[PDB]
Amino acid sequence: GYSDRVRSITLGNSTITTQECANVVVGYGVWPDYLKDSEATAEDQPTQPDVATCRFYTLDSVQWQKTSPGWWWKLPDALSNLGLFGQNMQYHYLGRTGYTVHVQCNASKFHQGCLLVVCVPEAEMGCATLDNTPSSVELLGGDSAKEFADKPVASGSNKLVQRVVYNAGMGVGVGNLTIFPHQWINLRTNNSATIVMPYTNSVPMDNMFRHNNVTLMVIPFVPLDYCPGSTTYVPITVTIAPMCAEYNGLRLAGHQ
Amino acid sequence: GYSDRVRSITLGNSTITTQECANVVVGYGVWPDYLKDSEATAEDQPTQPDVATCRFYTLDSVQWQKTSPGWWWKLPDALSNLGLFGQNMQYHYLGRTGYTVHVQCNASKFHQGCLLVVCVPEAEM
Amino acid sequence: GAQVSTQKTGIHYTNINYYKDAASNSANRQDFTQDPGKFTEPVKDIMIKSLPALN
Amino acid sequence: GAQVSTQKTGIHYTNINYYKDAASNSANRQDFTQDPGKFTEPVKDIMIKSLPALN
Amino acid sequence: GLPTMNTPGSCQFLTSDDFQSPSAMPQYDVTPEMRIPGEVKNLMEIAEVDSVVPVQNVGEKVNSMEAYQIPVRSNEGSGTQVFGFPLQPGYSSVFSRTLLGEILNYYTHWSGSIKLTFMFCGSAMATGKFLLAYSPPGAGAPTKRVDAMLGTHVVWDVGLQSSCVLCIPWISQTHYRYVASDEYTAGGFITCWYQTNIVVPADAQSSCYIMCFVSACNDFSVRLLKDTPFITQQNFFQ
Amino acid sequence: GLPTMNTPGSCQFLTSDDFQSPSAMPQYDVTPEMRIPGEVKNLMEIAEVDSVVPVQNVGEKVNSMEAYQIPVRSNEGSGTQVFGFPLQPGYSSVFSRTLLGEILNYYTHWSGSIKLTFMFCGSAMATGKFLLAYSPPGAGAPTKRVDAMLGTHVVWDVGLQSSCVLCIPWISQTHYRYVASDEYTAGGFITCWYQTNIVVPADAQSSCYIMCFVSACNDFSVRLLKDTPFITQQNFFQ
Amino acid sequence: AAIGRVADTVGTGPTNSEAIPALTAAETGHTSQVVPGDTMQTRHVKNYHSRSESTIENFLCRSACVYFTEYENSGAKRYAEWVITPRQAAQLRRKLEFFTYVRFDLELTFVITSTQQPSTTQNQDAQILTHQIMYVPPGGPVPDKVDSYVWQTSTNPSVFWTEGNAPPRMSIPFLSIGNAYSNFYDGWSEFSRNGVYGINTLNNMGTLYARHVNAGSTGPIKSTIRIYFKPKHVKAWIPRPPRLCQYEKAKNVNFQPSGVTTTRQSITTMTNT
Amino acid sequence: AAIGRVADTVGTGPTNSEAIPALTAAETGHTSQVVPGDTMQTRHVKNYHSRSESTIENFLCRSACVYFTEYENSGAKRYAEWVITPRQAAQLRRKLEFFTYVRFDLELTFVITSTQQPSTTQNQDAQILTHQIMYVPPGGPVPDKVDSYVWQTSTNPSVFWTEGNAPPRMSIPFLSIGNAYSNFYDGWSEFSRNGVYGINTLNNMGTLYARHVNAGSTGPIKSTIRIYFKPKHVKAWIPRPPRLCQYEKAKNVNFQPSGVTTTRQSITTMTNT
Ligand SMILES: CCCCCCCCCCCCCCCC(=O)O
Ligand SMILES: CCCCCCCCCCCCCCCC(=O)O
Repeated sequence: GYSDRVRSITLGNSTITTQECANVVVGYGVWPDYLKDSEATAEDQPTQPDVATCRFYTLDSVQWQKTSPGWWWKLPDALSNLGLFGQNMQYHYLGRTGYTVHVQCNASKFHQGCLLVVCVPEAEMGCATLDNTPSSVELLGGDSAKEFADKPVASGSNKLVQRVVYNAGMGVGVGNLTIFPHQWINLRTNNSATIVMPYTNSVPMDNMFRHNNVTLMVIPFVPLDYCPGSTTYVPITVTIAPMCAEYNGLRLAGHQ
Repeated sequence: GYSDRVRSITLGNSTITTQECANVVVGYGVWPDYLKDSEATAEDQPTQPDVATCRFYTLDSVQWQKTSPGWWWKLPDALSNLGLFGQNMQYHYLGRTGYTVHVQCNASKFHQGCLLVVCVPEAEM
Repeated sequence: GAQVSTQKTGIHYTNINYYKDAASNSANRQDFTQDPGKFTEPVKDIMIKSLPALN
Repeated sequence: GAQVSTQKTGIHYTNINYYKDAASNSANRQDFTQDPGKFTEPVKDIMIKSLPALN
Repeated sequence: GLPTMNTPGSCQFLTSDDFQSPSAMPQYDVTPEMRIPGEVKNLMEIAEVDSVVPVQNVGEKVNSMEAYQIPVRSNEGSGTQVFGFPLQPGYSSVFSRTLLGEILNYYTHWSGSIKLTFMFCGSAMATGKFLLAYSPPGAGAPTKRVDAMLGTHVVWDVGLQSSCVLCIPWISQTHYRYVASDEYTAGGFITCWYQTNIVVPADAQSSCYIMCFVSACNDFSVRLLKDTPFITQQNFFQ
Repeated sequence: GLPTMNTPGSCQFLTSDDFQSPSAMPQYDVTPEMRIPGEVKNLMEIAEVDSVVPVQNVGEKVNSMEAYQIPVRSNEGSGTQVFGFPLQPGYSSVFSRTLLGEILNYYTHWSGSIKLTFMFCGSAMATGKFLLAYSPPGAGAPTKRVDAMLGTHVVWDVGLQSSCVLCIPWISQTHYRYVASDEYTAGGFITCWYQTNIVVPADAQSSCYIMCFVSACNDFSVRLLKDTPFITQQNFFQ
Repeated sequence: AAIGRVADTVGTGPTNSEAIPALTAAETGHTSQVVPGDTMQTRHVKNYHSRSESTIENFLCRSACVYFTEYENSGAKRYAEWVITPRQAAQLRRKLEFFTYVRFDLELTFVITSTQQPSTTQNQDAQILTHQIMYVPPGGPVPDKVDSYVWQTSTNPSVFWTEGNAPPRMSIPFLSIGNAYSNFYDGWSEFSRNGVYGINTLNNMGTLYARHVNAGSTGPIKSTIRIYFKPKHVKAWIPRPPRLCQYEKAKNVNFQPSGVTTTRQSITTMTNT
Repeated sequence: AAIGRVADTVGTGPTNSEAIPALTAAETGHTSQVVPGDTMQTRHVKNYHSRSESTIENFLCRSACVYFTEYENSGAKRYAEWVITPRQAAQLRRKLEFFTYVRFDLELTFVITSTQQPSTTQNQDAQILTHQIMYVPPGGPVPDKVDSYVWQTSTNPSVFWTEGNAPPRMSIPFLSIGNAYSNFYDGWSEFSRNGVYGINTLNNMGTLYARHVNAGSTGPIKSTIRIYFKPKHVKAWIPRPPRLCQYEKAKNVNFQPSGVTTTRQSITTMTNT
């Protein structure tokens, strides 16, 4: 009596369950862990809130419509206003984390579709107008998804994002996003997607506002579809849990 | 070369110095320490911010005038808006702490006066 | 003190570093390590080929 | 008779002096000695950090 | 002065040479290394990772997610072809821009088996069996199911296990094949057929999609490093 | 004639090269060495020595001893800022011409904690406590005492021990910082405040001065040797 | 096998069990490990093919011209200057961008060539040209004229070359301020999320300056300096999709939306059309 | 640690004793030895940073152009002459003057370049130029003309170079008459405290002379000779404040009073203004 379809994850005062998941993808094989003394530079005693910061934060849901192109969330950012994890970002110059990203989305034996849940590290995005760079307000959606576009975005001295889905706003083949830790929610067999991401970056720690080392993207390759009778509102919810969060350089708050 | 007049206290990213203190009074002889497992009830994993919360927070100064009667501060409260110590109070139902209270006030060999710094537990008014 | 490695084939060669900085050394063209697992197969629960991926 | 030292890194290199005068040798870029005391701390009576400088 | 004698090649500058050269930063202390997740040692590590193939190049679809969709639906017959592309991991537009293909395009020769994983994205209630086949060159691409099954094939039955693999065994007269196009180096034809048509119940969509992933096997290798045709410019970017 | 083959770089002249070269004075007998006090082995030996910082750049004062004076006096309140400069040992005019700064300006990268020693030059009868603080970047420079004490700080109490140290711990996201200016490499803000205003008796000057010394800690280092911007010329001096 | 050899093909025979190598579930995020023998009878093959030319090192280790400008004998532009960057050339840049973070030493090679400019000067008799390339790390004095004191290079590193000789060359250590060069940076330079955005907020590799040391002839001459990069001792992390859309700007990833691939008739056409 | 490594950061915790690392007394002349852990809880940090590039040797060991003159094919100045000195260039001079006394060997490098002068000579056909640099130690016969017997150099050391070849180079021993080169000399040359004053009373390094060996062409040519110094095997004593005021004269420390630093608004301005 054991099925890999079932699973349960506990982190802090929060637990998640699935009865129809795939496996669980673990980063680049690496499992999150605090910073070793032989790999640090910040000389001050770090802070490890632990249970207070490394828990499951459930973001705003999103509707998957027969035509939705996709969504995305910058990671250090998507939680910058949730609980003490956010409070620690505001109060500290330096931060370091990994996350257990859990994307939920149930349908029924009668619906169909296939999402691609992926964690893209260092997802720098392009601009609609080749002479500028997207603005913060256009890139960051903090706890509320950012939508990809079904077709190109016009130029014209604006600071918009080239949200064309098949280009992942990075100017690359969207179908090659698999070289990144990922899973596929194929309503037919799947029902949720879990990915544990280890801290990634070219430095031991970084400022959590000024930089977004990972970007979560959900992108349907096979559009939702059902039949008259089957329910029409199929939401997609994202829950993310920080792991081994450390903060250095304490000072006055504010994300200025 | 040693004088009990001099002293220095470090807690987190903050240090304090004095060159004219008395001794240092330690609570009821007890020194602060986390809650032991045989003395707890709250079953959840507590949070110990440590350096982020156990640091020196300097409040608003106050003027000592020839007629000032005195001042007072409720403790869990006086810091409820300072840094992450406050943020943790707001986000949690339960909290537990001890404090190193340091009251500063220099004058000169020519002034005079005598303050009474005291920590009154459970000061219902 | 020179070193002596193997050339590429289907024999050896001698090398003596002449500079005080490792940056000056020739390329490391013979590191044939390989670890696909990090990318192909980063699953937490080992998946046995002959078995069903779900049950 | 050559010599063999260590290069700078985060391997060795061989050297053979070819001239009769030491002046002709390459620089001595690896002398990592250090003695701040001569400058910082040239006091006659040792000052113990944790102590008061005057009493 | 040790009697010496320069030989041809002297003073030249080969782009792929390999010599020692003085550091411009004598004794510079490099920043200590750090453990960064996912290091890469060989490009083949990447070429072994599946990436979604755009089987549906057809017209304007290349500018939408549809390029990655393989149309499957209930018919009034079986034997119907579902798709068909050649085995030109490097040249064919179907593969050329894949993870595997991108890499191949930086080399001149390739060798090894290839894996085509097919995921059925229909609905839980949808069923059916397909015939994934690989026909080595020599004759033409099979035009009927009855002619494709005469070659290397896998009869995939859709069920709880969503995906199914068609391992394209490296059959070839030479050890390596050209990444570029060449008939000597012909690789054969990969085709799919309906074994037993899609069969859904009422209230369940009868038109579905099948995704196709591609990746290299453990016997795959690439030779003769070259530049990609896929990237160009007219002037240094500003 | 030993077959040889010159490689790129041959015959060039790198300013930082390191080769052997024939002496123009064959067998010249150098003057015997002699024990000379205070030898120097590394520039960091110097960068560890305190030098007086000119916190008061303000206007014309740069042309007088006043540049090295920090004004402190009895007020009718506390919380008053006393000074505030950034952590740019290399760029900021406050440090740039210091012993530490001069050295930094011959390099491109720096790393390590820094010591700011503050000597109270008031009168024996003058008293008071100050709040020396260092706020890492990320937010703005603290504008009120109540916001500076939220960061790394030292409450200095003036007394028999004239000086007091504010050790600025090397907090940073990278191992090294640029000596030149760059916001990525931002270092934070160093500010001072009145903890408990100056309090002198009668017949004792109520306006005083505080000197500030700066020096490197034992974990300080510098990389990438470059030329100083601080020295220039138009023609060879005669 | 042989350190870099490839897997040998294991001979297989007829099967009829409940072992399902061929059936899997891509949703897991796991790539199948199937091999020929799993879905068809195979023979045994001792494979000697090596993956030697696919090592990160062999892939990025070839000199690549990343940029080039010119400066003239006389006139307006008598000296050249270039803010160091690998993103102005598309060839090398697309390879490096195959990975998120990278670390390597660099072999620098310079190809310096001169060409006589058309003029009306009588009896021109050029002397051999001697050039000077000089590197100025961020924060150092810059030359404002071909005879500025800055070309003293008491500390700045610089090469002096003379036409005719082999291309000047020199090694450069891994110069990052961090633990690895970053190829992408989804962040800003300001904590307010203002200022610069993207890779260019990290680029502070200083500037390169070239010039002649002598004018040579009375006539006018123009010199071109080609800068080549060659990564050595490479270490790369987190591979990413190869660049699809052509490059647009040098200081950001801005692109012009492109199709996923070239097209063809129908999903049945065995031809590239 | 590693010979040149830097101190590691010792992890520290809360304190409350009468130990006063932070309180000291600068009057002593002693620099505080405080470290992060002394005034704040620190973590432990294994620091691998090296101070390799700060050694006196690495700091002064880079070729530096200290001077350069020219001499022509024909005409008035057919040969050059230079009283040897490191104080005509400001770059290297400011570094050497970082220390009171210094001792080192010297690597000499010469960059010799020629340029055709504008004239009205028909059919010019220059032959390859060959130069001759010659050193004349204090007391030796000096050349009065490009064809003086002095260029025989039976004993004087001199190099012969030909355009096209690598820069001529040679090593020079520590030539001081004393136990170390003096960078400063607060004294006179006369016991009456008259005559010369300052560093120049010690400079007696002789003179350098350059010239062509052949005229080459019928046309006029001008040649520039750049002299580079590179201290090797350095030993330095008694560091001093770095030069603040620009250099004025080459034979003394004369300066034009300068401000201590650049200015800024107020002692509260976090900006360089
Ligand atoms: C004459 C000395 C020349 C020295 C040449 C120095 C060139 C520096 C090269 C830096 C390399 C590639 C780095 C990209 C930087 C970034 O985006 O972070
Ligand atoms: C062709 C032979 C050339 C020999 C070059 C000799 C140059 C002598 C260099 C003396 C070095 C620096 C000394 C400063 C002298 C002083 O002020 O005491």
